[PDB]
Amino acid sequence: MKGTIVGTWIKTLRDLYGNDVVDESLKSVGWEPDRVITPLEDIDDDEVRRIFAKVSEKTGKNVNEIWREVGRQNIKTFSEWFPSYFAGRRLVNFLMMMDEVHLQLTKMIKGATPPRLIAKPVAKDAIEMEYVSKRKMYDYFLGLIEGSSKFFKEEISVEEVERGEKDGFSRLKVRIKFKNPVFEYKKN
Ligand code: HEM
Repeated sequence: MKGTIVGTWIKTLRDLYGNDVVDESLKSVGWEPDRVITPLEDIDDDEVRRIFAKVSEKTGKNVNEIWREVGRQNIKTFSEWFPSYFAGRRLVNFLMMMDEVHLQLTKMIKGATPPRLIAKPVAKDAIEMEYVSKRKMYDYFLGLIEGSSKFFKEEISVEEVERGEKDGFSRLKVRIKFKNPVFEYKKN
């Protein structure tokens, strides 16, 4: 996982659960007191998994619940640490940009396997977004969408279309419907 993104999770975990939980959890995987992660650094996925496992053990919360709350709260962290991706954008623009953003931010990681997040308009007031990744981080994905709606103050409904796993890739396709129309028909 891209290191500075793991950085946002650590910060979001402190917001949710406190510095003691997080400090103890980072201690258990040997992290310096207290490390600053560089933009080129990759952090091993299994190290992330062990950090979150320690948070689960100390808080008593299931790891999937933690990932969901982290996704919900990490949009705010992103707005602080990566503010250029926000900057007056509308929610639908933000969501439809995510696939390209994740390709850009992992371009110079070796064996980079960013999630794919392709969104396509399906109605004047709706997009379909399909998560595709070997990591199967459904709760984080769904939590980011919910946090995105709160942050942009645009009400959405999220309905699952389908999910699957083939050849190690997990897929989750959701239909995001906006209360207000966000698209118009134009001649192709
Ligand atoms: C400014 C906002 C965001 C930035 C800068 C950002 C960037 C990133 C980066 C660089 C990664 C690591 C990928 C890797 O190392 O392979 C990541 C993880 C992830 N991102 Fe985002 N992201 C943002 C918002 C979102 C949103 C809105 C969604 C979904 C709707 C999303 C879905 C995910 C998921 C599910 C992962 C976990 C990795 C996986 O499942 O394979 N992210 N993010």
